[PDB]
Amino acid sequence: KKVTIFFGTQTGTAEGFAKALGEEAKARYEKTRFKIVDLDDYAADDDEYEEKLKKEDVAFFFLATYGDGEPTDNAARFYKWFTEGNDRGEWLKNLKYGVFGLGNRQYEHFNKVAKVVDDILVEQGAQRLVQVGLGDDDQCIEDDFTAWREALWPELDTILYTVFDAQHPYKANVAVKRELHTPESDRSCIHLEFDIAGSGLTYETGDHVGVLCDNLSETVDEALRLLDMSPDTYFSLPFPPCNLRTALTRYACLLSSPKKSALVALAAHASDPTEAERLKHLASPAGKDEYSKWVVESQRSLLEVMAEFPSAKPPLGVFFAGVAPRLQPRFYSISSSPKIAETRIHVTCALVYEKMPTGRIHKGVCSTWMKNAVPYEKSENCSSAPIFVRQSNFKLPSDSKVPIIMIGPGTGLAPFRGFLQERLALVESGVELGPSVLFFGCRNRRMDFIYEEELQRFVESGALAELSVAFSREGPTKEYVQHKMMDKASDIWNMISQGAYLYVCGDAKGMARDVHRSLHTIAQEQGSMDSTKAEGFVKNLQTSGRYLRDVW
Ligand SMILES: Cc1cc2nc3c(=O)[nH]c(=O)nc-3n(C[C@H](O)[C@H](O)[C@H](O)COP(=O)(O)OP(=O)(O)OC[C@H]3O[C@@H](n4cnc5c(N)ncnc54)[C@H](O)[C@@H]3O)c2cc1C
Ligand SMILES: Cc1cc2nc3c(=O)[nH]c(=O)nc-3n(C[C@H](O)[C@H](O)[C@H](O)COP(=O)(O)O)c2cc1C
Repeated sequence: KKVTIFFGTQTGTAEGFAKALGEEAKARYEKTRFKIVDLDDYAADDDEYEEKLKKEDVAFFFLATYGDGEPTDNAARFYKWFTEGNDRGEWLKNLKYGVFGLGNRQYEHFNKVAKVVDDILVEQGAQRLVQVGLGDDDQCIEDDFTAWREALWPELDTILYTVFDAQHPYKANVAVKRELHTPESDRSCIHLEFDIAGSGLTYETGDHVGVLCDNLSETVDEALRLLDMSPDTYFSLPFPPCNLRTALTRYACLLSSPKKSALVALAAHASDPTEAERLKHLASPAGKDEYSKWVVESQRSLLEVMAEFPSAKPPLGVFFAGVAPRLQPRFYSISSSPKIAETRIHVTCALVYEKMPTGRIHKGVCSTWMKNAVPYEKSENCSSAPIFVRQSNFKLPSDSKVPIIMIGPGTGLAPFRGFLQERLALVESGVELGPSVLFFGCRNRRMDFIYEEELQRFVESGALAELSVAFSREGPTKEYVQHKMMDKASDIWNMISQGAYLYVCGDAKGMARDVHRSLHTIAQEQGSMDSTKAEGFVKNLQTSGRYLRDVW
């Protein structure tokens, strides 16, 4: 019998509990083999989650809930596969499980993520070993952990041609690199095309493309200063061996905020006892509000923190394990369709450039690379990058007559450009299209209306029926996609009634929530149902697979 322990965490508490449970369960049942898994590492795509989760015997889930009841970033992909378009009957009958939830009762959606995953698991056949844990952070979450653990043992005691992917990427030339905003814009959105002619690399409309990126050299220089060793230091340690400068450039996530366990790791190698104690304090329960404020809210990079604690000098083995997380690929919603762009993968990338609360100037590692990438046109020598394709569920209905409702302001437009290229190639070939509507949004006609002429052409060909555009900064007044949806509330409801698919893409924190509320509001007023029923209605659309979100 196996035991796998999954975690979804941001600051590291859920991960700490998962390590703790494993260590202690290994004491009790010294024969059975355990495994601690980050949910993002567990599977590359949905097909992989499926093939793996069925082979499970015992599984514990440590899920922390964030912003408006959503999953952490490292579990968002697992969460979407498991809770949306998720009607798969009882396929987990061989599974034994328990889920402890990391939450905070001060929030509207207390332990939402843990509750949702827990309910579905039993609905789909798996067997509860323990009731769902409901730890809240405004009280003592550790105390709820031990109670949950104590509840678990009684039941646990009597139970115990190439594939291109992130490890083998394809090296693609940058064929096209183009600013989508006008010169007047204070921001930037890059249109970029990767050349895949002859590669064997394949993609579908709505898939994602992963791009491997290096830290900027300014970032590496500073990390080199803090570690205080030569750039050419060779070391053991699981990425392939290289010098220190290379490791920092390619495998070290340096600009993210340190998890509590990273603070603990630094503290074990801090020379000054008051620095060791302060780091430990910041990692401890007593230092929780300090951690939340000084680290998480201020968005302090690892490099800032290490600078504040000059005596923390971790060995390279510790630094590349528990201090600096692995540098991740960045994913982009492919903004082309294979039927039009057969030999190129199109990308729509917003430049990340922001002043952090500390005054630190953050340049996005990947988007800054794309901003500076050299295309064929200017080329004597173009840029290139290692890429791979990841399948997703953000797909057009098989039946092109089914109505489609697309909501994507800003960069959220990306995969819809792919939706429209695909529909365009369909309609040029005789296939009939059903109704279509796109809610788009930007700041200003004279700055921000990306792909404006292509959108005109899509209306012009019948790939898209109507285009609605919301302008947030053209003068005194301010409109958003929420307001345009409300104006067309009746049309939207009628489309849902006729079986429409709903798609939302773009900003997760702001837009997606407001768009979500509007659907509930539309369902209540156009559907003549109270608030509770409409939430039932909207949730039904999600589990059915007719309300799809690609947000970040
Ligand atoms: C499924 C999916 C699809 C996506 N599709 C697109 C797309 O089509 N187009 C697009 O432009 N992007 C898309 N994204 C987002 C994209 O993958 C990248 O996150 C984005 O490009 C930023 O990458 P970066 O390396 O340039 O910036 P990063 O360096 O990764 O920075 C990202 C953000 O983190 C913030 N940040 C900086 N420091 C901290 C800190 N210490 N603590 C907390 N936060 C901090 C930054 O201000 C910044 O906003 C998608 C993401 C996902 C998951
Ligand atoms: C921005 C933010 C939003 C949060 N939102 C919720 C929430 O909606 N519901 C909830 O129960 N807890 C919420 N919490 C509480 C966290 O789940 C709690 O801090 C948790 O213990 C953190 O887990 P982690 O350290 O593994 O990331 C939120 C915390 C933060 C910082």
